[PDB]
Amino acid sequence: ECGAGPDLITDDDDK
Amino acid sequence: ILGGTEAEEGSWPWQVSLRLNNAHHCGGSLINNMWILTAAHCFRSNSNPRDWIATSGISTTFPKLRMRVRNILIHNNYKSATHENDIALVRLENSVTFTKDIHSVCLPAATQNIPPGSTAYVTGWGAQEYAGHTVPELRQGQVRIISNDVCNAPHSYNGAILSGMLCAGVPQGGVDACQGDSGGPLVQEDSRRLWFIVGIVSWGDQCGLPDKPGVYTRVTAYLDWIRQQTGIEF
Ligand SMILES: [Mg+2]
Repeated sequence: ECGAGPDLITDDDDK
Repeated sequence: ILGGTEAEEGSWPWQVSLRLNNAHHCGGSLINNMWILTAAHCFRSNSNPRDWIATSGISTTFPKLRMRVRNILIHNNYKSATHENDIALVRLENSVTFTKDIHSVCLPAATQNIPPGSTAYVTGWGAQEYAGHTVPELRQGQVRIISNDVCNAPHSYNGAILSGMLCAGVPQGGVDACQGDSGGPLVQEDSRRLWFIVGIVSWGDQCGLPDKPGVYTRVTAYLDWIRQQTGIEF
């Protein structure tokens, strides 16, 4: 019902 | 948005432009088919629902959908001088029929995992430099959460960041919300690829300065308020 979003990720590990 | 890129149509299905007297003024996010979550500051000069229109589409010049507004609710303890409780709700006249390209963001759980340093997206039609002009097409920026304690460093906000706020920016500076982005979302997704609104664009000292991250309303702090005003959980 909510929250479907883009083909993007919020990865935290990239330097 | 400073240091961002133009968003693709459909990327941010919850993002709306809130237009005051037929000009983009603020961002907001659909949290269900009749309610938009935004900033109280948006309404400091005009809180007349009849003077506001919400639009969907990446362009404020040629929006895809225009939506009449029925009511505007401001947090009863909004204090503009300290920016405390900068949160508002906009009720649409008509329920939106949701599609791939227009639908709601999820509200965070009270215990939502939002760790210091975690990446997030902020979106809006705000300026690309402090106090500059709005942009016609939606932009996006990837930032990191900056803990309140770090944000409150003496060379940063020195205690002005309160518990219902959060900060975000990038290590080198230069990526941030800016004037005209107020009310728009700061979002993170979970392991099931569900996107949650963790922050609402609020304020900052200029834009994109490394020692002065952008300041957001912390959505988790207002879940009860949102539920009381709208019925929505989550
Ligand atoms: Mg993430």
